[PDB]
Amino acid sequence: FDLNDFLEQKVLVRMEAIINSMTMKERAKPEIIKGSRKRRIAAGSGMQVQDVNRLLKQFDDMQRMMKKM
RNA sequence: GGGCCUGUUUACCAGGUCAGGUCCGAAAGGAAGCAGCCAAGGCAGGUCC
Repeated sequence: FDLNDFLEQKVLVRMEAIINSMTMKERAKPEIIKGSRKRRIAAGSGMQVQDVNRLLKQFDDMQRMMKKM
C-alpha cells in the first residue's frame, strides 16, 4: 500500500491536487517526504505545507491500518 | 574535448509547456505554476573531426 493505492481511494479534490504534485518515487516511498520536498508539494498544489502534512498524516493513518490489517 | 547517434540517469535550486490544484477578479478574464512530458544536464558507448 502506497501513495498510489491510497490515491485509488468536496475536499477529496485536494487530496489529489497534492499527490498529483509528487514524483513516482515519493508516491512509491513517502518516508522521504521532507521539508524541502514538502515545501515543493504545497506550492505545487497551491496548498499550505500544513495541508500536505495533514494529507501525509491521513495516508499515514491508513498505511498503519494496512500494516496491521 | 566538439558534432551526430544510442543506452541510462536527473524532486524544488531564474529553460518550455503545463493535467490536477491554487491565486487575484462581481464578471470578463489575469497571474504564478508542482507532477508529466519536452528540452537541458550527468554517466557511458558507437561514430566522425
